[PDB]
Amino acid sequence: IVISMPQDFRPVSSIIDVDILPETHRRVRLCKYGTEKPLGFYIRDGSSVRVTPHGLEKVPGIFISRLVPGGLAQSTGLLAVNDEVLEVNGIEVSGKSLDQVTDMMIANSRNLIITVRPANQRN
Amino acid sequence: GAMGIQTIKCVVVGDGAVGKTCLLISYTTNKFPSEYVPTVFDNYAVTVMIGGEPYTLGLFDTAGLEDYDRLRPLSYPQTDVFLVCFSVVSPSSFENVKEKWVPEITHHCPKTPFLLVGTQIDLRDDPSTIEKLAKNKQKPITPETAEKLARDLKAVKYVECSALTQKGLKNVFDEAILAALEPPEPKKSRRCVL
Ligand SMILES: Nc1nc2c(ncn2[C@@H]2O[C@H](COP(=O)(O)OP(=O)(O)NP(=O)(O)O)[C@@H](O)[C@H]2O)c(=O)[nH]1
Ligand SMILES: [Mg+2]
Repeated sequence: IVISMPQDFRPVSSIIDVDILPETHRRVRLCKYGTEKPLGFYIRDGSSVRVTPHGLEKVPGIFISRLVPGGLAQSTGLLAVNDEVLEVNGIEVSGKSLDQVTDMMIANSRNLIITVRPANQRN
Repeated sequence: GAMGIQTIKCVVVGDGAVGKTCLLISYTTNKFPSEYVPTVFDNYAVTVMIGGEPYTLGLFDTAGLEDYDRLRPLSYPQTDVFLVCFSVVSPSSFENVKEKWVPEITHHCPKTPFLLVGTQIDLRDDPSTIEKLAKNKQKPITPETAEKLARDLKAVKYVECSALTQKGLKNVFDEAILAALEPPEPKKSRRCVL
């Protein structure tokens, strides 16, 4: 059985800024193979309960709703359903609508920096 | 290229600074990273021709530093083969193979095959290196004892290399690729289910 040297080297994903971020957050980098394929995950609307300058309120939140099987996001293992999306390439999603956050991801899809608050799986 | 007839997921673990990242970068790009930057999580892909056909090799680099223990299991799901690393001139790294690394991957992925990989073998004959070890009555690890550990810990086999000189470098991955393909049973049964 003949095995060649490696070819077409490509960095796909990583976790960055781990030391300067809250432990409950994860900043992920995704670099898709080519312009034409999808990042591989959908996002939905939702509400997040937070302690605001005025108290505990339920504010609009963005969450991952599913992963395409065999897709990019899924292959990395860095994104799961129920993870809340907080930021996309330096732009926070708080004052943003679902469609805007969707547009932002498509705009930055060739080099995506997405910061999420992972969901915890029951042990 | 754009396609592969099979995807082999290879995850690399081992003490901080044993040479995991250089091993990977040296193999895939023929470049030897300059200075040491601890890894948190890095994923790359290359295409390797096996039998004249394209195969996708998904390479997953992990954090040797225990500060990041919490994040490590993220690399484990769907792994086909594991490379457990230790520097042949680092007795402590070798010890951690039996005390942390093999227990950890075997705990998470009980049926996934793993290779024991000795790294930085070009340092076996390095003065500074040999002096410091001896300065505390230590010697490098020999292929003999290394192979014995592989055996005891149930590793597919032991292989050693140097990312710097690339000696034995390609063979570590070829063997990895083989460990992921050879077993007489379905590959799905060997793939980590997490
Ligand atoms: N002489 C020699 N030195 C090496 C070799 N491989 C790695 N090193 C040395 O080890 C340092 C750390 O290498 P690195 O690949 O980043 O290893 P690590 O296992 O990934 N560290 P971490 O777990 O923190 O990410 C390098 O700066 C280099 O000096 C080798 O094959 N020969
Ligand atoms: Mg590293």
